[PDB]
Amino acid sequence: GTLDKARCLAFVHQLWDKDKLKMFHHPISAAELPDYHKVINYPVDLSTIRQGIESGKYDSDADVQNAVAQMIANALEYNAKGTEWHQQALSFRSIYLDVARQCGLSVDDDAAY
Amino acid sequence: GTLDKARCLAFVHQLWDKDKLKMFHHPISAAELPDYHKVINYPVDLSTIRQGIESGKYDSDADVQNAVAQMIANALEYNAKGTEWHQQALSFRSIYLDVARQCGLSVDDDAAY
Ligand SMILES: CCOC(=O)Nc1cc(-c2ccc(C)c(NS(C)(=O)=O)c2)nn2c(C)nnc12
Repeated sequence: GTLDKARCLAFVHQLWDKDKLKMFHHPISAAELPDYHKVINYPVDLSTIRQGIESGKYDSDADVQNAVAQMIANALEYNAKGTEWHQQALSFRSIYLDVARQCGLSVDDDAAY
Repeated sequence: GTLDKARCLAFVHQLWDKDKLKMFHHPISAAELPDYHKVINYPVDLSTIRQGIESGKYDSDADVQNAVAQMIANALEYNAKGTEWHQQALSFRSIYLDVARQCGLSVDDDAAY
């Protein structure tokens, strides 16, 4: 796999604009949610993903997609059913692979979160 | 957030016995599949997960379910659609939470792979 930085930044950018709560824009601090570190082993956010793309940290487009999946899974695990954070996370899970496709990324439909 | 070792081990054992191809029993070695580590960043197998439960490496029942999910995702990514290995992994993705429930574990259906 190759890292297509333009295609990967387009994908993050589309997700950033669809994030109406701005809940995925920045890393979660203990200051914000004191118990978050206790629940979530692999925190990740769209600013951190953009930096990972721009720096070449991700080896492939697939790794960027897996980072977005992880970010969405985190919010579904942490947040109770019915809260706006849980509901936007569910919406993201529903659309993120379509957004990836719409940016020209290859999606493994059977394997994808 | 408590690791329920008996129920997690029971869960791993049920998956072991349902693994007819034995494709999840042991770590994949480069000596058999030299490209495996190139494709798959997060290798995990039922023997490794059993050891992680036994040692208390996993912090929670959720972490054990996520390790099993990653094992299944690995097989769906690595094995081409149409192969018996890809097809068993499709089956496992569709039943692993059902098996977890049969072993008395709680599942997060919205979050789960
Ligand atoms: C019961 C409390 O639950 C939570 O507040 N959960 C979460 C909240 C945020 C979050 C961050 C930053 C902002 C600006 C906001 N926007 S707001 C306060 O208007 O909704 C939200 N992110 N987040 C992520 C990721 N995962 N869970 C959460």
